Amino acid sequence: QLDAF
Amino acid sequence: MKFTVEREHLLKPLQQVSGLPILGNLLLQVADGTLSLTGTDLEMEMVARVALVQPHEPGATTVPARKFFDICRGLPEGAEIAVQLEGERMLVRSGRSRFSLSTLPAADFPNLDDWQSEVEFTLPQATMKRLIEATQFSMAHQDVRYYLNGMLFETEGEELRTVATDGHRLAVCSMPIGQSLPSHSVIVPRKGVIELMRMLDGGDNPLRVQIGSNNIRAHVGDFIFTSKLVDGRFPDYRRVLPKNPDKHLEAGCDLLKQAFARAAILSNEKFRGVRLYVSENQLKITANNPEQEEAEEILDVTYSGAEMEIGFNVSYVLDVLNALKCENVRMMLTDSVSSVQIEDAASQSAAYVVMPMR
Amino acid sequence: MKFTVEREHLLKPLQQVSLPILGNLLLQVADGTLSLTGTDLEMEMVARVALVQPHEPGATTVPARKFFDICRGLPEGAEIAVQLEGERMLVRSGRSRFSLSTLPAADFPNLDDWQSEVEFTLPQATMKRLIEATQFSMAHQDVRYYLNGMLFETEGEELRTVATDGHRLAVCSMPIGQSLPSHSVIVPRKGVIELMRMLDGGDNPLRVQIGSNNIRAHVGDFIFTSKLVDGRFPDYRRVLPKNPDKHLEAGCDLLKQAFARAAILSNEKFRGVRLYVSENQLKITANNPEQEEAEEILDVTYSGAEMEIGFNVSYVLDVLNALKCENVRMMLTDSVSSVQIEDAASQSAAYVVMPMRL
Ligand SMILES: [Ca+2]
Ligand SMILES: [Ca+2]
Ligand SMILES: [Ca+2]
Ligand SMILES: [Ca+2]
Ligand SMILES: [Ca+2]
Ligand SMILES: [Ca+2]
Ligand SMILES: [Ca+2]
Repeated sequence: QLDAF
Repeated sequence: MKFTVEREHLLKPLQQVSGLPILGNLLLQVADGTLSLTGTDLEMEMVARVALVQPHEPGATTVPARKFFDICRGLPEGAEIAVQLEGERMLVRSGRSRFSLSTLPAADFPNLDDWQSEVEFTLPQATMKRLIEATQFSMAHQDVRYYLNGMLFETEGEELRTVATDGHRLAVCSMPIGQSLPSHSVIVPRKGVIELMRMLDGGDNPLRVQIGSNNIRAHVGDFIFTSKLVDGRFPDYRRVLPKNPDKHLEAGCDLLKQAFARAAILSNEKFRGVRLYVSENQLKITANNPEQEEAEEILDVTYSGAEMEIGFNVSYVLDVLNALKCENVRMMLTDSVSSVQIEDAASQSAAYVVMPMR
Repeated sequence: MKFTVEREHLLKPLQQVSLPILGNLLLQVADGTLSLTGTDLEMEMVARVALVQPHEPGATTVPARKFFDICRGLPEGAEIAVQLEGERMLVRSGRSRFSLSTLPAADFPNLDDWQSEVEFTLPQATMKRLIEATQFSMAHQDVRYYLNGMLFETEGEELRTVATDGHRLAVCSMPIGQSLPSHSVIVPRKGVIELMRMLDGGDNPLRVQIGSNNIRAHVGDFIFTSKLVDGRFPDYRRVLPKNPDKHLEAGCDLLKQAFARAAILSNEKFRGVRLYVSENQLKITANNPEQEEAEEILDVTYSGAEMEIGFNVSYVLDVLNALKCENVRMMLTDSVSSVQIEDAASQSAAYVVMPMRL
């Protein structure tokens, strides 16, 4: 899972 | 303190305000022909005003909120409820039903600090409902970044905007309110968001909003809600929205949702990963788990861009599709390692961003 | 093993049949029939589905929840094609494909073989009535293990259910128009619940077979089998009050609402309320350790001697909710004796609540 900010 | 009121006039107010022992009590005040009912948790406060058309006497007390509500709700339709403070007890009488409740002194009931309104506007109840329901599901739950546990309310131009995000997914919704607004943003704690939603009811009464440096207040009908705001630096949704997500896919919302929901059954129970294969007018969704079980869904969609594959947490995608109460969804893609933007094909008023899984 | 079946023809059977293999369903295709079996080693459900499309015999086991969730997740009226492939079960419908793990049918456990000793047929509605009337009074996880279930007793031409948690008791008796041996067995509470859930409200007769250590219920396409609880049950005849000569009659709902309001100010743990009965009048009082007080006065039918009696209000409210009738009979003796409660219009169900000294 990647982060938005 | 004495008042006699119809059950039907107490019920809704009691329910609204009922949502250190004295925090478990409601403050009741009879003053100038009005009964005021107040509930608080020190962070937020709900006040309801009820006109007294029958003979009444001034004074104030506090009484156990849940018990008082349960008694009132338990009485028959059309009941008249006579209330009087006698000694240190509050007497409640209706028909031949009688109740004596404990009290704590009104003087002990806590107040929020005084504050000044800096920003004010009015808007339809339906607009506030739309703003909250479009984004609420994307707020964080118990994140150490406390400000993500709430909801951003932003004014810009003539629009009121809500933003919610937990770092992995984001929701933004903007609605015109027809008034020149200052550019301003505040963060409402999740409990405050829940309360603001609860107070709507769905009639025609407009909402009046006042925003101070550390508080928000909402007036609807004969109810006033006040909450403390959350301090901190909320992320900028403009940095989260893909800069140019020019691969556009359109599909039926419910068809797409049910396909994801079936594929989800065979995704990892913890990581919930699914893979999307986008190609000319086709989407393939796959899922597999540690037990080597596999799902595959193929759907027709409208897509004319380049082929690509991308992985997502299926729960996040389902959350968006469930929040989109519409016929057709648009998915706006960039590449396999960038976020996807998802919207109602027929409205730009809300946008959703989901970060991919590697 | 191969079969193709409409979604809806699988859903009700799957609902009914729902160590890792206990989490699987046994699927068997034989002689034009798909059979599905679930078990927890204590009880077992077998559902049969007629196969109108081409099929191939064989048997396997598949994860129950996942298979159920996939089937219900497919569109209404979808055709579901199932075949074995290696160690996997393939499920296909439209362009939705699923590959599930299997465990060998050979490993699916069986209940011990047994002989039927007592048998009878009755309408499903009669069994439903018998169970619903008493189910709420069964104990949960009591050390007295024989209370964690329901007595089924045959006598003359009637079937009777009895349930007790060692504090309050429920009994229901219904004639079933067959001469029966005098016999009684204890059905485990989970078994009672599953039996109840198998009764679909329809016109299929229920066939019951009772063995020394097992019970079986047959309705239409479904067969339920459970172990009995091997123990001695209390005798309900000794719990019913001897000659309760003081009958109070009142509307069920009015009585229930009066008790429900009074209960608000009763002791949270022990729930004691006091009754004062006089000529055509009932007064109910409650108080709690905070010295809060409730009083209810209502018109009833009563002509006996004046008396007072206390009861656990939760137990009384449970009875009044179970009764769901127009009028209730409370059969009283004195302040130191139990009360028997009935539908004023029927002696078929009776409920006993102990007296409290308040
Ligand atoms: Ca006062
Ligand atoms: Ca927007
Ligand atoms: Ca996957
Ligand atoms: Ca079972
Ligand atoms: Ca259909
Ligand atoms: Ca018998
Ligand atoms: Ca029929």
